[PDB]
Amino acid sequence: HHELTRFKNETVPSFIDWNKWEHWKDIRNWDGKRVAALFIYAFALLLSCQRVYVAIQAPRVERERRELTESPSPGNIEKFKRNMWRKATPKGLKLKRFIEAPDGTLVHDSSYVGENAWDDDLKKIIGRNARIQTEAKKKLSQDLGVWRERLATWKEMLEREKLSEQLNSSAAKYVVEFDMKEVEKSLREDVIGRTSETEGTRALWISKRWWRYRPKLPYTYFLQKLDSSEVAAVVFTEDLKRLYVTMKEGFPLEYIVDIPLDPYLFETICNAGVEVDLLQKRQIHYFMK
Amino acid sequence: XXVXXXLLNXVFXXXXLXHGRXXQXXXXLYNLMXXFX
Amino acid sequence: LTVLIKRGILILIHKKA
Amino acid sequence: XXVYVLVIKVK
Amino acid sequence: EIHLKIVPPLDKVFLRWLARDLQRVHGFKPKNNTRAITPPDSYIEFMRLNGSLDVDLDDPDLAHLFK
Amino acid sequence: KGLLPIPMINRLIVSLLYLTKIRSFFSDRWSELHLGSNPTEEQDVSFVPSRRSENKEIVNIFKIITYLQNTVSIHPIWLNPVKPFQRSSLISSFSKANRLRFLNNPHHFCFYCNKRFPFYVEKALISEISSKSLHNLLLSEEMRSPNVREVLYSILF
Amino acid sequence: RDSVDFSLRIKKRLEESKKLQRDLQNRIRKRMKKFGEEKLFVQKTPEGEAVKGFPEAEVKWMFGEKEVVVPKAIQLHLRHGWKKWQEEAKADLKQKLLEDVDFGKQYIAQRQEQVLLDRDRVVSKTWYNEDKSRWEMDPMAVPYAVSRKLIDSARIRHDYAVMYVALKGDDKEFYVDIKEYEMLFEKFGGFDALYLKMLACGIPTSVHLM
Amino acid sequence: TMCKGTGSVHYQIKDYNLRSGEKPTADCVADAIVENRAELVHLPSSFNHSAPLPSKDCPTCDGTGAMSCTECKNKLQVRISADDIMEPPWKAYNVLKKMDYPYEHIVHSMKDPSIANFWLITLPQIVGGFDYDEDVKKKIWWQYEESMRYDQLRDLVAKRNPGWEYLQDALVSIDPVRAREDPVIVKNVPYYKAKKSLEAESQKKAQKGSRQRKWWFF
Amino acid sequence: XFLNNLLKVMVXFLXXXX
Amino acid sequence: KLRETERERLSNMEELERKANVQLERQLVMASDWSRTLLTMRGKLKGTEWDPETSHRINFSDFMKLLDSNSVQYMEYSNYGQTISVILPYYKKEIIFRRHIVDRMPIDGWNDVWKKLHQQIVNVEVFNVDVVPAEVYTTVATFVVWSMRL
Ligand SMILES: [Zn+2]
Ligand SMILES: [Zn+2]
Repeated sequence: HHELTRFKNETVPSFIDWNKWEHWKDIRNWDGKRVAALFIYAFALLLSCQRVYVAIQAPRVERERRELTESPSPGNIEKFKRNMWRKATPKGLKLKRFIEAPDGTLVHDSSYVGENAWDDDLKKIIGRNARIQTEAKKKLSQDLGVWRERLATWKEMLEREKLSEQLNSSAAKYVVEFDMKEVEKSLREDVIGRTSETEGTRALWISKRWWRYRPKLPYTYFLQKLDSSEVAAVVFTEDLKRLYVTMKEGFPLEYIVDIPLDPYLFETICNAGVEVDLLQKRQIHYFMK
Repeated sequence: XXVXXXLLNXVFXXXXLXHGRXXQXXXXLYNLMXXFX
Repeated sequence: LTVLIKRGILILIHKKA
Repeated sequence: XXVYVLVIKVK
Repeated sequence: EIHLKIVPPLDKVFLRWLARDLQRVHGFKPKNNTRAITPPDSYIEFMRLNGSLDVDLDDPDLAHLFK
Repeated sequence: KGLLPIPMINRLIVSLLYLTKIRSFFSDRWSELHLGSNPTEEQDVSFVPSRRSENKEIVNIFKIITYLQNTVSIHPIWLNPVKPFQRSSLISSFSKANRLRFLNNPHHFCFYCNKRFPFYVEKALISEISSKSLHNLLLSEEMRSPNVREVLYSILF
Repeated sequence: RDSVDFSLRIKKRLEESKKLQRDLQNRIRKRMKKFGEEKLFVQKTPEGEAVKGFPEAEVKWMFGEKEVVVPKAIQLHLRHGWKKWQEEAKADLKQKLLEDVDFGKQYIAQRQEQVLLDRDRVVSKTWYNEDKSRWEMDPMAVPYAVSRKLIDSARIRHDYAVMYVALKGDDKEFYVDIKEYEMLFEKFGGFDALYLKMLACGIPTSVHLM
Repeated sequence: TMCKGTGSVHYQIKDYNLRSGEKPTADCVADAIVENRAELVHLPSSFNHSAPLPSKDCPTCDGTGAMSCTECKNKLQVRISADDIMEPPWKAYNVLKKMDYPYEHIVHSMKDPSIANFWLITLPQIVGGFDYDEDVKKKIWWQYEESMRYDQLRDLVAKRNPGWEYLQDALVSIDPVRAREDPVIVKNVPYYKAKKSLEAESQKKAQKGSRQRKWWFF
Repeated sequence: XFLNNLLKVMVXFLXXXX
Repeated sequence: KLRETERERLSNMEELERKANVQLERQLVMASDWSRTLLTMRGKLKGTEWDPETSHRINFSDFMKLLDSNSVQYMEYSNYGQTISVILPYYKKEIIFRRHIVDRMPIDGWNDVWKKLHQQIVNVEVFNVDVVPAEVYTTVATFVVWSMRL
């Protein structure tokens, strides 16, 4: 520690002072130590670059060897993915995928199915639904009075596309693009058009059913639960120390948490779009304290 | 290539932000503070 | 909870004990 | 990764 | 009537920076042997919006004598 | 309104335009914005639906728990690839995107299988005016409400 | 090729700005060397309390036993020319308004409509508090009336707690508060900026104790 | 604040009184320093200097970074009010009122005409139920287009077009307080220029080595 | 005082009771 | 026509499956809560992160040095952020978790601190305190201790 302080105080400032660039640019007076430092930088860069080349290229050859040793129309598959993407994401939310190339340039994926999901172009009402097991589907189809190779091939190419998307999600970034006429339409629809009869019915519930029970809930669970918008009620305590939710599914329906004070709590509470009210007391509740 | 014609005259610090009163108002502001100078 | 250090200092603390 | 809205990459 | 005090109970450091930046932006230097400089369309548009080029109807030189 | 500054009102635009980085001298913009805005566009609290919702929960519990018992056991010892995009209104996703630019972290409270949880799942009046002029109140330096003063006086009592 | 020339133009403009700064400092030194000798030094901040977003390291220039601040150079010369352009535009509009008459009456009529709308807007935001029975107006819209020279006179209480302010064309001395005003405007100066704005515009204020 | 809470300020020798007969040598400067005949000045780490000066612990903060308020005196360090039993919501608001609810997560999304036009004009008109005026919208948009100039020139500099140093001086001239913090402005232009040429020479030498290593196994 | 005269010749008539 | 009945029945089983799954999630998380608060009381969690031991304190500079390197990840909170204690692992191979109460978080780091907290925080445990039963217990126990002495 005694030598470390002297190191930090004198050597590194003088190391930069010798490595300063008022004499570096003049190549006609480069000393031997300057050339040694240049060689050190070049060798470090060579080591790092070759190491990352080997580290990047190793799993590619690994998967190539795995595939070598291991070794319903495409329009219909695209339409089935289209139906699932129409089910999943709301209208007015586009997602572009960029793939990280080995050289270092981000390439545009024009074949991503999040690029043109919402853009337009008896048995097939069943082929576009993979949400019920094949055993139940066959048992029910016999009860209907009516092809197993079709479902087998659907399963095979489904798992193929699943593994390909798992492969392509490793080195990729994503960019969202919005459709503001649709954002404004959802604004008019569910923010000024939110006509729920529960305008201010959140705290008087606490006051009435004081004689109920609430168990304890964690914090980061509450944040991760509010990010996915599973909460339609957030009721604060006056002193920013406690919470009483009235949650929309499960049992019991109301909990207790305690909160550390951060603005991003306000940001996430508003980002989820959850109603906010205020539980106001008398003075006699604070006066008997 | 569109803003650059004005930005070349807007690279000159920020006078529009500096200008916020009149000349007479600024003169009154100058003359009405303390007599240190 | 709230400790009273001499020369009049009230220090806030963790839960208790 | 996070969210990388157009104007980060375009401009 | 109109009265004033040279000794207000106001803030002190804010007045110091007000006066210092007033000196830094103007000083005392005037000039006469200079010509007008045409502003960019942004500056002209904003001054039109604030109405700086609105002409002096307030003074009774000849602006309000006829009306 | 001071807890959630967004109105889910004119302080928004001043806060996002001017306040985000000496004198700055410009308070007139605030008034010119708010007063330059012309508005041109039953006190009965029903207790029934919020009472019916938990009864519906009570009804659903029986089937949910029986299905859970029939499927899963325990022992003692796709979509857009960001999760917040799921099951929210479109503006919820639009305002979450401004935060998720820097705050990608969901804090990931899906893991519980540590040593702390052994169990694992198995999916299957002369001087009075002089007194008035004497008193030094010119510097305030306090920085509430009169009912608060009432309870303070009662508490002091 | 285009961006290279844009870079060259920016370089030339900043070179001219630096040259103007150099020759202005030379002129300052030549003009004020008659007083004393230079004591240029970067005076370290003695406050240690500047949490108000205030700059540090006040450069104290002394030419002997005197005080002087180093000014900007090209900013002042832009301001002089733009003030001159403002004045010549005013002169042109004045001359063309005593030459023309029809646009003259149109101009004063448009200004009358401006004043009418301003008055309607500023008096749409008042009330008569019958509990304490005084004409109370939102203090927020008071600087608006300050900006458009709507304030007739102001009587300021002692201890700077509340105001009584008259409006032109009216006979009421409205009662307007300051505590919520500074609670709302702690970020732009507050009552200090307000008072110096009536003082800069020469609004008559009278200090009274009650 | 004088270390900006870091607790490591840069110690610098401003002026050294040299004995008549010597040269300005770093060793003689150190000899004056150990006898304290050189001006030891402390500079905050906020001023990003190209040369890392010797960073020593801040004398004011004792390495803490937290200072007790000298306005709060020992005699007036105590209250008599029953605040701990009777904490009201206004203490919660008082500790709340200095964290500002970050607007930056949307402001850094406002560098776009559509998003900033939605946030700046239309959405308040929708929720509040009113309409703007023409001059109000014009002044809003004019001040906003005045504000966007800094990140416009920032993006122009970041592409590293030839002669970006002039645009970099433009960046440091338009708005200094943001210019003192961005990593996009390199402090020493020859440093990064010859480090770029040195990294280029390094990468060609690396590929020549990685190509010449392939001719010894056959 | 020109604005004072113009404000005097066309005095306001509003209500707003509170 | 009956394929639509097939579709609606598989829709019913899908919805009930989602209901059962969210039920299982909530059951799991309260089960973990009960497991923590039960296993802590037998001394089995003693020495671990949830029940650590007191050690030397930590200053402000050391605290942001811990936070900037993403080291401190389990934290305990008290009194409006005037007291924050950091819990860290120490090599004893046994690995034992220790408590250090950080000294004088001054006033206003929070706008940055919660900016840097959320990136490394995995689990918060805030020890919010009650006031009236605490004072009742304190005065009654003080009488008890002095009465037992006398
Ligand atoms: Zn320090
Ligand atoms: Zn203090």
